[PDB]
Amino acid sequence: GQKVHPIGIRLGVVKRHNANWYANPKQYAEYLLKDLQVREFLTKKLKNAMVSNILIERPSGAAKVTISTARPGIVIGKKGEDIEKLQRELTNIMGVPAQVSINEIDRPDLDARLVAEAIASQLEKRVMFRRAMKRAVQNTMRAGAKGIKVEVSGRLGGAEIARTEWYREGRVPLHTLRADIDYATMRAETTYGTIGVKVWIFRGEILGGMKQVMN
Amino acid sequence: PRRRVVAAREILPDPKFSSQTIAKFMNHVMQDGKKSIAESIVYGALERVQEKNKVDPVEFFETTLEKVRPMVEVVPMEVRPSRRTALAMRWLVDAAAKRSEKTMALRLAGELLDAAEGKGAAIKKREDVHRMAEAN
Amino acid sequence: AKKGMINRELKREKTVAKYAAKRAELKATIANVNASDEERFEAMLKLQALPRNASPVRLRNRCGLTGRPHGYFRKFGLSRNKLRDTVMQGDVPGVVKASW
Amino acid sequence: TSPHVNKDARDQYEIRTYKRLIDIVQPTDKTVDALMKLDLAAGVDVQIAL
RNA sequence: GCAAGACUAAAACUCAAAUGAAUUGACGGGGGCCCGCACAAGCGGUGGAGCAUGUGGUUUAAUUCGAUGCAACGCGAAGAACCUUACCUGGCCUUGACAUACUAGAAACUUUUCAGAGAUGGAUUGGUGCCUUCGGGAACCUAGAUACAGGUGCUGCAUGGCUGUCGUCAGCUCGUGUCGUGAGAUGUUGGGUUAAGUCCCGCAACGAGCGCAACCCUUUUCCUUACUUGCCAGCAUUUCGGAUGGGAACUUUAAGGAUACUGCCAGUGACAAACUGGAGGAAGGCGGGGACGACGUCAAGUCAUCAUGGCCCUUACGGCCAGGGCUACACACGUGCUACAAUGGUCGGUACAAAGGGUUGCUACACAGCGAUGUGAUGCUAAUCUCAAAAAGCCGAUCGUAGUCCGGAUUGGAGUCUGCAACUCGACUCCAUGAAGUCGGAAUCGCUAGUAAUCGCGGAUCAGAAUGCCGCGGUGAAUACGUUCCCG
Repeated sequence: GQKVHPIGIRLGVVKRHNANWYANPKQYAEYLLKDLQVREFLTKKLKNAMVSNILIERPSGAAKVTISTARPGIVIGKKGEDIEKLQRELTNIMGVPAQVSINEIDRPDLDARLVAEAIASQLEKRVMFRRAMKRAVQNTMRAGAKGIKVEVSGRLGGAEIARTEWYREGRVPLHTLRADIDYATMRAETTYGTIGVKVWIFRGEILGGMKQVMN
Repeated sequence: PRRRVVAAREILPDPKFSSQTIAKFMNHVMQDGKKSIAESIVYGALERVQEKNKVDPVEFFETTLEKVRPMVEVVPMEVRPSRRTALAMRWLVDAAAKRSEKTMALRLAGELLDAAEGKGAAIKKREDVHRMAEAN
Repeated sequence: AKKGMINRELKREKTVAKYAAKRAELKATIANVNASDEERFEAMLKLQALPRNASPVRLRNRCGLTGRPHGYFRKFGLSRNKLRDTVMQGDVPGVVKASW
Repeated sequence: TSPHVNKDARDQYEIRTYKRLIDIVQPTDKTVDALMKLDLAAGVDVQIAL
């Protein structure tokens, strides 16, 4: 059957929201639309910067966007010129001055989004899908993860009939709500259509609850 | 229930006479949660029979219910003690409705008074039951 | 939704915004007791002579992302299909799965 | 949750709005200045009435 | 050889296989075992009537397109008068309502008009703005040019994503050793028990992982912190209204904690897993409910949320407009609402909730009206003001089994409100009218406790438009001997 979203089911348990602001019912819709526009613009602009998480906050009449990236140099620039630009377009998209903060990811192989993007980029270059999945799983397991599951769906290898394949090493306890599961979905566009990639990474259970997550 | 055997529900005695028979009769009379109306009907019937004949309502009701109580049902089968009381109350309910007094309490009091001396429609129903029973 | 429908809604919204003040003034004059019956009748005719798109009953709420005209949820400004996807990945602050 | 037709297949979501009230009496001169100097945490709305 | 036929016995031509044994899975109108509101035992419905709503069919210029056994049919649609709208009739535009790339001119805009059903077209005003290296560049408009835009057009049987279903069914996998020439097998195997591959004994195997359970939310008892907009036990004043001074006790509000573990006592199982009973306790063996859906099945559903390979149209299958249609009506079906009455109808008096909504909004109060409602006015951005009347319930009177003082369909007349506009085609109010219906064939559905039944209240969508959907509380049952039979 169908499976619940691993982050959605944990959003109030051991996971934080990617948006952290307050708004009254009148401003809520406008704020949400501008936040979604910001996310779309950032995702389009920073494809090659290995960007995983975007966190949007509205402290008081201002905006603060924290970008988690594995290549802070490309995001920042040679003298920090590009952060000034990013602030300029983000202030244009929103209606308040925006500050851009950078968060370096020191373990790119434990981030589900980056692994999915790597697999999708490899599939877009006609790399064998079994080899790509095995390489990704091996690298993630070597980086210290407790388990990883990778699934690819579509016209695999150009075949006319679409089918789903998946590969897993370790433990992925999806039914446990206190397990730290990172989940990502990414599509690869090939000349024969679209191949979907899903990645689950398990990093151990989280004890102490949301109170210890420090919400 | 295939494997599990379920215990029978225990009901509280009625607040007035502390009689589970009266409480269960009231439950049979009651429709769609109108226990107040059921209580009015039953207590009115008991008061009516008490003023007609100075006899304890609990004793009169139990004696009449024993009289109407069937040892077998309706195609004959056998029944257990609980089904005996259930069917007795069931048959006692209808005849009061088909009676012709102005209120249900008066109708039920009249039906009980007529069944106690044997000239009751519930008694006729029991007669149909057993004259059906000797068939097998 | 088709791109023409989205542009149609944009045009209607712009017309409603443009004619907002005159319409309010006309309705106030209509509902003004101190004004003469002739003035109220002239105001009624003037209000009936406005373009149809000036009226706000012809605006239809559409999803801010796809333009879908069913299942709107005014609070988020998104149709149900986009609302589910955006909520379940954590982009809507404060919204969680409800159990009770 | 379904794109086309499953009326009994739905997701139920909720959002809660929590409210706190604080009263300060006999404020020292430093009180108002310190409260204004206090930083604004994201996700919390603060309203002050004198 | 009487015959039927028997015996001996080829070739042309044609194919790259035909076979035997064993292995894994799948299937069987093969077997065995168990569970489940599956059947039994009960309570209340549907199929009968009127109306609401969806579908089939028919009709139509159009009655837009999808969903089709269970698992389509109050489904997409959480709300079609215009809009929505995707359909029809007619009127219009063509690099286009929208993007990038090129060449020039213009602040953008703004006031009055006329023709027109409108789309559109023609006149008519005022403004002529911003930054500078100021020799032009930022915005927005206009004109020309072609690559293109556009497509709710087709393919869900080319796809991603998402969802239904079996089904909350209980299974699904891995390592080292052994056995076999081999594909493979073992482990998961039997006896008890459990919601459970849940656990214990047995067992060339020993061990693991995912499934199960728990972690998450809500409810029941108690404690700590907190004392307003919420509360009022004691004191005092009272206009007898927490109204006032006042109090921090109680209710409540809402964060954090405690508690249940077979813990104790009495027997059993087996010498176990387990099972039975009792005290204490708010609660006793999983206390109740929600969320959470394993490996997999159905070329299941969705190209009309969206994205996307391929195919197709390009003065039209694209775009703009007014009117019409999606609301038709000899019929059939599904899901509902209201009744057929006395455990009731009406009238008068009088009690007790929870949850949720409110600033282009909810409205105290007064006046006007029989009423829908209108006018003035007050508080509220809300534990502060408001929607708001809970209803069934209790007391009294009347009606006395009648198609009725039951029922409220249909129709005539007169109005209110939203909206540019209620003819097609809105909701509500008043007067008049007063249909079928007297408990529903074969058959068929839901439900095991605060449940069924019955009574009212709120919200999403939304200008207006719920008998649908999603929630909330009030009153509050009957019956389960058991697994033959029916279904999975």
